[PDB]
Amino acid sequence: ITRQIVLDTETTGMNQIGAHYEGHKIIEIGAVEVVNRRLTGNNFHVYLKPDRLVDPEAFGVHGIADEFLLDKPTFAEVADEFMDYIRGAELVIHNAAFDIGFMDYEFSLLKRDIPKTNTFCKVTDSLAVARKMFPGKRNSLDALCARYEIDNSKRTLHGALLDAQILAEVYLAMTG
Ligand SMILES: [Mn+2]
Ligand SMILES: [Mn+2]
Repeated sequence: ITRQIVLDTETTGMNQIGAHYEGHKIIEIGAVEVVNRRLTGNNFHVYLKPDRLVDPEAFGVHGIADEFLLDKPTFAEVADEFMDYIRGAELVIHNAAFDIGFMDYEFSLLKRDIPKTNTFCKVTDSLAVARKMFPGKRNSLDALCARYEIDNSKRTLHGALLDAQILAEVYLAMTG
């Protein structure tokens, strides 16, 4: 009856000062649907053309090459379906402010008066939840994988769908 969408993004990078997303772009969105504590398998996964370069640090994390993104859709091209997918759900995101910041930024660039994500989705920060559950402990997604015996062996490089799927498993266990 209620949908949870476990979501992750990869980006061109991030700013350590000021708005973390300014001047950066989402290059991958990965989102997995959970209904009644079961993955439905109906997911959303896109790579996006950023029309700027990936910062070396970000490339160190996700390995998504500039060349790979050249033929991909723009955020504008996926935004409608993305909104249709997430609307009304509880979004579960590890360090939610990061991705939500990027999402609202990208939505805002569309100049379509799209309201903030948290006005049409519930936003749950699984990192805050993990910190509450495991105060004083490591709470990276990888740390949580070890804690909950979730396979992250394929996660040498981070990817948005990969990370969202891993987080969904972790979060189900956290709330189970
Ligand atoms: Mn992430
Ligand atoms: Mn990721």
